[PDB]
Amino acid sequence: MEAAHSKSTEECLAYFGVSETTGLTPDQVKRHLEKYGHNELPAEEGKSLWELVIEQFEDLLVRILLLAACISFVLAWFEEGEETITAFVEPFVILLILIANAIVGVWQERNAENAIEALKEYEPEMGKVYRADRKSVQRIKARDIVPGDIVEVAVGDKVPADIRILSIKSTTLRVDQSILTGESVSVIKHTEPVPDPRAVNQDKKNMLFSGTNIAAGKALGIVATTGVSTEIGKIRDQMAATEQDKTPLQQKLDEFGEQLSKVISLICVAVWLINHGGSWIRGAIYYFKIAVALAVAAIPEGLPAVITTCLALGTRRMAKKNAIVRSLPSVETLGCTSVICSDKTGTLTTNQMSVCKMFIIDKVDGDFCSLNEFSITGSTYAPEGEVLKNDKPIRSGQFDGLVELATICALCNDSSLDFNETKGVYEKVGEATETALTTLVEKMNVFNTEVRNLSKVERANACNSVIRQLMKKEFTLEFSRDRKSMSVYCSPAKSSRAAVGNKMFVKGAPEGVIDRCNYVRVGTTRVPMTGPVKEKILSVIKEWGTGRDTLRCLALATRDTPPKREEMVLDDSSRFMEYETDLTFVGVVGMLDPPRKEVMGSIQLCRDAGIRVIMITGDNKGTAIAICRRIGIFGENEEVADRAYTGREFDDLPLAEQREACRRACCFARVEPSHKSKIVEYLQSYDEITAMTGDGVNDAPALKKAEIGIAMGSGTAVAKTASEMVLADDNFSTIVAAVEEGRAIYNNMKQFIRYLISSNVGEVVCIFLTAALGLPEALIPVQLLWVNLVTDGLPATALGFNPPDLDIMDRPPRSPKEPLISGWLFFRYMAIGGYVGAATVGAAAWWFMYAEDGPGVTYHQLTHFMQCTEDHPHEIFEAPEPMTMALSVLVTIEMCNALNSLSENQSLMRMPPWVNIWLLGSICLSMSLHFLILYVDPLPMIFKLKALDLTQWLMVLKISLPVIGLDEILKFIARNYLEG
Ligand SMILES: Nc1ncnc2c1ncn2[C@@H]1O[C@H](COP(=O)(O)OP(=O)(O)O)[C@@H](O)[C@H]1O
Ligand SMILES: CC(=O)C1=C(O)N2[C@H](C1=O)[C@H]1c3c[nH]c4cccc(c34)C[C@H]1C2(C)C
Ligand SMILES: [Mg+2]
Repeated sequence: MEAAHSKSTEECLAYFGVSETTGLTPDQVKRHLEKYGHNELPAEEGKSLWELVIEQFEDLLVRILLLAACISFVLAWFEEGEETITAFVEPFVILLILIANAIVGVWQERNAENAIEALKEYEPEMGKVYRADRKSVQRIKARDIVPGDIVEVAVGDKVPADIRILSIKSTTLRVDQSILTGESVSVIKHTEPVPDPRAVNQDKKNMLFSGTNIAAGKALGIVATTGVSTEIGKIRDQMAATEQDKTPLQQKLDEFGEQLSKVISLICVAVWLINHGGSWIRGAIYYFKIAVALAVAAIPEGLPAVITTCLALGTRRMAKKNAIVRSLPSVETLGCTSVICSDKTGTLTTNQMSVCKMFIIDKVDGDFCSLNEFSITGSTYAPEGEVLKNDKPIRSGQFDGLVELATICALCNDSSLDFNETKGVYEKVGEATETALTTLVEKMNVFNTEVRNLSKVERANACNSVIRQLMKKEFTLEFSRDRKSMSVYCSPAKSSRAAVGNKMFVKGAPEGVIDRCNYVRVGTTRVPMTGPVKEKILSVIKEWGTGRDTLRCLALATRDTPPKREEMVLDDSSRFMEYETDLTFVGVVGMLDPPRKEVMGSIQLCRDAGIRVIMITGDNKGTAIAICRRIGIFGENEEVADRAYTGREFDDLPLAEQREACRRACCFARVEPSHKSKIVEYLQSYDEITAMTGDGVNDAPALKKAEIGIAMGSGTAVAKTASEMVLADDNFSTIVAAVEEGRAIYNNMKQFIRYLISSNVGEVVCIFLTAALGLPEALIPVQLLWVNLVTDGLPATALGFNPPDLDIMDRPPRSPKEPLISGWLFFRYMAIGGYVGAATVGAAAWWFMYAEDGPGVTYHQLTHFMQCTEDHPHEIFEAPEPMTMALSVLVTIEMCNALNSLSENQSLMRMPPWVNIWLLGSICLSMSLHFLILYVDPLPMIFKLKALDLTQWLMVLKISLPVIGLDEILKFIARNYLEG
């Protein structure tokens, strides 16, 4: 049953043909369970680190490296004999690596818990129903409860399903829908039908939401809906249907993979395009060495390990700045953040609400309507502060009107203060807005109660108490979005001066309350409310709220002559506004919820960063805007008409203009959680990367949709699980900082990503020469693997600690359509790639040509024959020394190219190699490995190498170093004829 809240208590039984006294017949429980299914959320879809591993190997490149491992096998020989121990490394090193590379995409690439699985921590196990086949309250497995059957909930219970309340047996009933909202304070319930068929949950006050807890009382009701069709069940169904897109990195790395696998099979047919006795088998085998060589030459097998290292090093780095980044990759996307929608309370502001202005009527004579208005001092909840009129401390109790102001402030209040012994400071107890009222009536001290001889704890609620002595609070009428007010019934006590009438003390939002006052209290007298009076009262409320004060105002009125105690139906919340009528305006208090000292700047920082900030709120559109200026969302005087909207305004627009309003929008007032999703959606229909804050399962669906969901340290459990980042301190600037860090982590990433790739293009062009010109392969797999995993590995990682630009936040957000290699940068790495493909080929065969200790046969047609079937023009071709000439050339150029990476366009002149202290330190450790694998004998025998002579080390530095020169030329040109 969908619109239960709106049907009568009798209409709900009539719909399920059930008796409140008896309950569901055991037959009905059968038909129903068949019609509506079980009261559960769909079971997990399932995962596992075996099919997760198998999901890595289907990728194109990890299919090629695995193909090369198949060929590395079909090249050696057959099944067992004896030993030439040495051999099977090339096929075992790759398969070793692949397992250790797939695995790194899991147990440090968290892909486990989802906010949808979290929603199985608020669906209960047991629930108490009254069916026909007993007489007692049979407690059953929640999973078997069904739409229609009667249910019992009592204090402490988790509500099992969505339930239209039938009768409240206890005095009152108090639910705790914190899970949904997040606002600790419980809510009163009733049984009258909420007649509006499309009422929001906040207005469904005769309903219990499966997942919620009864925080007091005890009631019975009929199950309206279960399983996926409850309100919490429907949030689950929204997050279920969310297509989670990959990051801008994971996406252009994916089309890099496709381009790389396509280029390999393009060269493996291009080598073919350029290409006595025996048989057909050695010919086939040959081309299969260069294919495998080409395989390892273009794949940067290091990348993953390097990336992960940077990400895991960034996580710990943002955690120090209070930003808890959960999803690993989120650190790169954190850099492209285009827009930020934040909540106001608690993020932009400090939720330390305090009163600091207030007024009552002074005198009214015809048109004369004068106001008597004071100011209060003190930001904290501490009773420490003073009241000043005309900017000069006055004694609050000397003004009759101020007495009433504080009377209502204390009696129409459901909160309090408490002194904390540990922290040594006061604590709020209840609602921040109300507690501020409680602190006010203290500061005021309208009766001059001795309060300086009390102690911290005793004085906190001192004056309040003295006032709770004067009047007795019988019952009270809860606030409701509907009438926007609340009131308490009060009666006299001891030798006072009240009689013939009790009093209702109303306290709500200004517009509402005032429109319900026919009388004004001027002192202790009273006079009829008039236009000129009302217009004053409003004029100032508007001033304070939409001023540079940005105050939230409360009207305070009393019903002097209230209805008889036996005249109000206290269980009909709809009639609460009627009882709150014929009121008398007493005065207005206005309070502040200060914006974080930090945020002002943080906001400016986003201005220069080119990132948009949207503020969601609860303040009225007027004060919503007024806070926006004061934090700098808008200029102090500029236009904003079509820039800020309210809940209903935005709903009154058709989709086209809603979508439109979203790229120019900056502020939303009085919104439903339902909008946050619509807004995220819209923002994306503009290819905008969106950071979005929220808490409560209510906002879980939007924290999933937003590229960056953000929760709060103090936030609800589920809300966190829904987000990708959590502010451990709740600060708005904690977002801003993380976005800059993400900006710096990606900038440094773009570098080492191109570095490790730069090598691969050179490694290939090298093996393309040793095949196109038919020489002996200057470099083999097992060597390259070491270079790409370790040799370039340490420098590439150390390139992640580069100093970030000083204008890093002074440039607009980087697009997701930005390619990491494009323009002049393509020609700069096809030169560097076309230079290494020659330098590793030059200096190596140079050992076959111009060498001293090696067989120097200049132009000995190494191209003509590597068959030696003839031996007419004349195993040293399989010598270790020449391979050691190519390898040492690579390794050294790499370390040079590492230095050529520290910046994109700054000369090594302008950008000194000794800025990145950890890039130098890495090169040092990179070379001490190149030497290690040459004279710790097991190694150079395995790599097929042998230590070069001191004359064989200078040739390298003659043919290597000149790259730093070729590079600089490209830097100062893209600097001076490619700018404008
Ligand atoms: N959709 C709405 N319609 C009317 N009043 C609302 C609505 N949403 C919120 N409010 C009121 O505005 C107040 C301020 O809300 P906000 O500034 O977002 O902080 P919070 O929502 O955490 O209270 C809320 O306490 C609530 O009383
Ligand atoms: C088995 C396993 O998990 C994996 C791997 O073993 N890898 C990556 C990979 O995902 C490969 C890869 C996919 N896409 C790209 C782009 C650029 C570079 C690489 C890759 C390297 C590949 C490798 C071998 C590191
Ligand atoms: Mg909030």
